[PDB]
Amino acid sequence: SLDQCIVNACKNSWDKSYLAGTPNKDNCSGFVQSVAAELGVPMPRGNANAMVDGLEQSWTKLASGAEAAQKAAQGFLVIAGLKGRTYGHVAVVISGPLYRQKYPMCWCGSIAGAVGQSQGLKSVGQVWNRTDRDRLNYYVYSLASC
Amino acid sequence: DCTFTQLEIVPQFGSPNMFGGEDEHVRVMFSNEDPNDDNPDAFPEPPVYLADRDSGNDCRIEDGGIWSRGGVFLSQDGRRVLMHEFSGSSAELVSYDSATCKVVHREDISGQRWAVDKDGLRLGQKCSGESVDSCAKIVKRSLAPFCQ
Repeated sequence: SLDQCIVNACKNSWDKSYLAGTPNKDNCSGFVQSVAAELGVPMPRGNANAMVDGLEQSWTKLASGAEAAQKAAQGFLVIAGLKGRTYGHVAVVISGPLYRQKYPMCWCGSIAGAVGQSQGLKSVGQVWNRTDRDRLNYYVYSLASC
Repeated sequence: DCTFTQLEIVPQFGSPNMFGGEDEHVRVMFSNEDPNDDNPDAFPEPPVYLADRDSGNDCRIEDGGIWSRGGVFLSQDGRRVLMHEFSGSSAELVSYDSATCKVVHREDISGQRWAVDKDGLRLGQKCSGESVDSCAKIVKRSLAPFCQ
């Protein structure tokens, strides 16, 4: 598989803790940072909101979840993100079947609980709610990871 | 009777892909639209069905979520349904009128571990695990604003 490198990055980063004492599975930004670390992809610093500002400035914005899954299927690193008033959220888009023919499959940790967490079996549409999943932004890095 | 009791949400036999639960007062139901999970932990797609057993009437909660399957609670008098809803890393606790299905109260809990029991609501920060009791900071918040 072409997107396999990224799947592995996600799997491994699952049990790590990018910030000490905070398990990645409980911290979205941490899990993303770990994935970017393993893949050697430059990643902006700080919490979720900050990371979204970073990607907004320095990364390519894709048009849709579907296009995002295209990039992600090509072995690119694709981050879906949206800011909150305080706690934002970010997730790693992976290749696969779109949910409701719209929302792509993701990996993310979440402080909201096990419910917000995705080991690849949920898409951004099952993580963000009905209103937020339509407001998502998708960022891709200019260079493939495979 | 401002006490809240967790309401287990389970598969309903005869109603394909429905999950729900009930007590003497209220019935609550979700539809599971996840293609690959017959044992989902949450419900992204509305509506949520609320049956008032007293009145015989029922109503729908048409938008919201994502609703946590482990997160539904009934008030003692049956007049309120308290639900945990989350999006991304954010989360909140929302109290609906069981007769009207109207939002009565809403509280942003993002970042905090949480629990609901006989005593009231507990939120906590700086935690080792999802147990609120792993939290180096624990606040007891009153559920009164969700009631009445």
